[PDB]
Amino acid sequence: EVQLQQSGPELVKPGASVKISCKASGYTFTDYYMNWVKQSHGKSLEWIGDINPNSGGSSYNQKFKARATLTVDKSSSTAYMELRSLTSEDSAVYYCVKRGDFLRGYWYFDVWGTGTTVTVSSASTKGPSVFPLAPSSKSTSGGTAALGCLVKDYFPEPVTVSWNSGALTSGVHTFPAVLQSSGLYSLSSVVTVPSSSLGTQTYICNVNHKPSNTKVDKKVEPKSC
Amino acid sequence: DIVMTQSPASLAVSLGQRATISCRASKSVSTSGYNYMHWYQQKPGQPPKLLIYLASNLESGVPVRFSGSGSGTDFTLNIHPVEEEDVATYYCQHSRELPFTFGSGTKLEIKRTVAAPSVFIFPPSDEQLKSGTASVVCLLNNFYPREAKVQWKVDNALQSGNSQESVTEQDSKDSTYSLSSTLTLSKADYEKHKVYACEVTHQGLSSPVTKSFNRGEC
Amino acid sequence: VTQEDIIRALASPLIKDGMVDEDFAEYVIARENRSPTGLQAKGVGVAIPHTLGDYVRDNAISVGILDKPVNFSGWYQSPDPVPVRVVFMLAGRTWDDIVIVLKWIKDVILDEEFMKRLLNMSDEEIYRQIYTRISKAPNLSGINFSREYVRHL
Ligand SMILES: *[C@@H]1O[C@H](CO)[C@@H](O[C@@H]2O[C@H](CO)[C@@H](O)[C@H](O)[C@H]2NC(C)=O)[C@H](O)[C@H]1NC(C)=O
Repeated sequence: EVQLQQSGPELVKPGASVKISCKASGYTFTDYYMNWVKQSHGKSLEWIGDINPNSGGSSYNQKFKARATLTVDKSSSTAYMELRSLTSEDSAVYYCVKRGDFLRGYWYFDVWGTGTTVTVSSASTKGPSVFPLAPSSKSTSGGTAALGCLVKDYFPEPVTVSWNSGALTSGVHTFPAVLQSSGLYSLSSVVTVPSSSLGTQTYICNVNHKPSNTKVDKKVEPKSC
Repeated sequence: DIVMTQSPASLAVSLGQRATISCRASKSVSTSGYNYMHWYQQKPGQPPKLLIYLASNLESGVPVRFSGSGSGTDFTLNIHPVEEEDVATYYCQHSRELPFTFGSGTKLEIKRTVAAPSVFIFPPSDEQLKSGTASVVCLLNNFYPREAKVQWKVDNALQSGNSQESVTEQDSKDSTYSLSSTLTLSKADYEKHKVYACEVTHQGLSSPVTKSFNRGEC
Repeated sequence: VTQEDIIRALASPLIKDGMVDEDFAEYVIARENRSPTGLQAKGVGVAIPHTLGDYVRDNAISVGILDKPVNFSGWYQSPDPVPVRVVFMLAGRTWDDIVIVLKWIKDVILDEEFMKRLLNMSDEEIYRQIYTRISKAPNLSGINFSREYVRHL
């Protein structure tokens, strides 16, 4: 299966530069052109440029030109994009996308990368605090109960929240982050489970804030009666 | 450059109805026997996926319920039966000339009958109290429509300005949303009062539903 | 058959296969009259008309054999036209693309016995020989060469 694994999130100070990696697998890497598309916070897509992995030749959008640099590494099948003189306008999500057509001039896109969130600000990175949303001691004697984790006061985006290392997926509702008045972000993630499992099944939320190297695992217990 | 005016900005269809997404190009992106036009689907929190290439061809794996048409400057993406998993944002893109440009995007949300929410309330974790702030969370689960009214009551006092709401995207299975209202207040101000209620008003409720707890009792 | 006939006849399969813009031959003719490409290949006459490459959708080569040689201007000064029997039309997106094939073609036109085969082979046998050599190259991934790009004139 064709896979475009991308680099991790980045926090960049204004005026500096960032370089994003994009590892490719599942196809002959040099056969297909590689592209990069930026999606702003308004979810509007803008094409940045293409690169021929075999020759290194790159073509760029005029708007981003003189700031974007497209390079590849033929040995490791990895595509690189470098954006210089960053400002707040460049704070967006950057995708590496594969061409799809071999040699036909179709120039569509078949596979988009995992995505890399780039936040540009002067603020320093701060990790979040994970607090359990304990299920109600009432709940229902045979019905459904609700529990979750509160992710509070972090910067910058994003944070990944999984339950039981990915085993629990049904009934999970990870809410979008909200910008708090303190300037920091805050997130709430919940999950609905049967009441007869609060003592038999262990529930753990796995929070990962890559920009601050914060990985926390918190067990969500019913509070002591 | 080429400006692509995608329409409509939002498209609300019922389950099994017809969804028609239009995309207009400011220049003819058709040259020779090649219609350089492509459609993508971006589900919430996911990278875009390829639906249609060359304005009519389905990508291997795309279900046959998606179709493409159009030539010259006006192109159309269609979904003959709209399914629950089809809630996403759809973008058009041209390969005629450089630079490639995309449409502003079309968000497809599917209509659904009224669904009342199941409400839950969570007292702040004692681990948070040591930090000096308390956060009370009220959860509204699996409801339609999206519009909901959540009011906070602290010892019968209606709060204001200390609550933030977050809403999930439409579920790919039940077509409902979920809402979380977070009441933020200091630990000192948290323990001056006892009763913490959450009054929810919705179309699916004949009367408002209130979920409350008393500080210290479990 | 002048240079413009030869160019437009060699660019025609490229435009039909959707690898260059509609007005592609007219661009390479414009650059042919600015920086011509007549090469007195040590034995035969060789010309390499190419272009910038923003209107090029994919790297491709179009080969044309001239039974009756046609005069092409050469960039090596010398207002003495070149009697050209082999034409190598090139279309590359970027400067990095064209430089790679240009050295590869330099090795093409310095191989007499290979080159001598081109003069007296059909459009099929020519494709089989250039394809096999493009395949053996470690570079040249991204250039397209199908059976419709060989034409005698
Ligand atoms: C290419 O151009 C050359 C130079 O003009 C032509 O050679 C001339 O041909 C005429 C007539 O045959 C002679 O009188 C001249 O002496 C030649 N000049 C030389 C040999 O320097 C040549 O015929 C042209 N070829 C074609 C195919 O048109």
